[PDB]
Amino acid sequence: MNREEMTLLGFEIVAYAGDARSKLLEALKAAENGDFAKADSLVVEAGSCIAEAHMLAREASGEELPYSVTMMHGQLHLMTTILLKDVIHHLIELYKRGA
Amino acid sequence: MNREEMTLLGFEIVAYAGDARSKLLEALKAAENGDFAKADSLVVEAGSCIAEAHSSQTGMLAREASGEELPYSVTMMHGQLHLMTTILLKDVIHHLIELYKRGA
Amino acid sequence: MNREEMTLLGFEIVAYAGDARSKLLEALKAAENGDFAKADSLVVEAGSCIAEAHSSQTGMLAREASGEELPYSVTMMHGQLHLMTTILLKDVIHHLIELYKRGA
Repeated sequence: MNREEMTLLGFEIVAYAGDARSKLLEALKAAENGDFAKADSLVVEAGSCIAEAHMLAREASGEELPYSVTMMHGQLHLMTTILLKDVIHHLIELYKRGA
Repeated sequence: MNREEMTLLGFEIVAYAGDARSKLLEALKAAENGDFAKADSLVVEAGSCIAEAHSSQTGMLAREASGEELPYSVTMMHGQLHLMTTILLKDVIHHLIELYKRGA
Repeated sequence: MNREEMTLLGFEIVAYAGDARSKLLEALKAAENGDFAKADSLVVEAGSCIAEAHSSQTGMLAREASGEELPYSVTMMHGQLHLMTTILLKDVIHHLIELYKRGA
């Protein structure tokens, strides 16, 4: 690829990751307010955005790939958002048990 | 910008993000110990360090979006990582603190 | 440092971080179920995997700071990415387990 493609790739990822993040934070908000159904529904929607966001093999299939800060920003956003998706069950569960 | 420049900037982001990260973790320790006022105060402080680093990151990304080619730097990558993971922690820290509050 | 050595080290960090990550999430599942001894044991194991990958990262980063131009490595960025986010998970896991323990 060239930088533009890596960059546009970054943006599309930032796009999905940004949506998923919003729903996850909104889910936490819902769980905080006791609306657990909304939280679960918001989490599933976040899961959907993440599903579509989804290099190493490409780099290994030679070398290549141009450095793009936007592309790493997109990956980083996606990964930190997935980390949130991976622990949100517990945050919500702790809210339920607390209530 | 040359690699050295990105590297220096990377250190600057690490300085602010590391500081904010320490404050957020200290706020969790505070909340864990029942000092909710200290916890909230520390988050407000972390937020100020994050805003500084975040606006710089935003500026740098827009430079690339606008066409400028930014050189690769592991230090910059490290700064971005420190900042973004720290931002995530901040985005959810209210919930970890509230949870400690309800049980305490 | 060689480009080969960068990709290699990159993969090692991804492996260690991936290994630590799995244990941390398994640790969360254990705590949620009240298996605290198991949850704590997994976090200790995960911390040991993180330490090895983290010290590699510290050396790699110090090389750039000293003026060394590390070959551009996408594999290494991903190494850094997984490692740093897994460390964030470890910082958060402590509190999630403690909240579960108090709830227990």
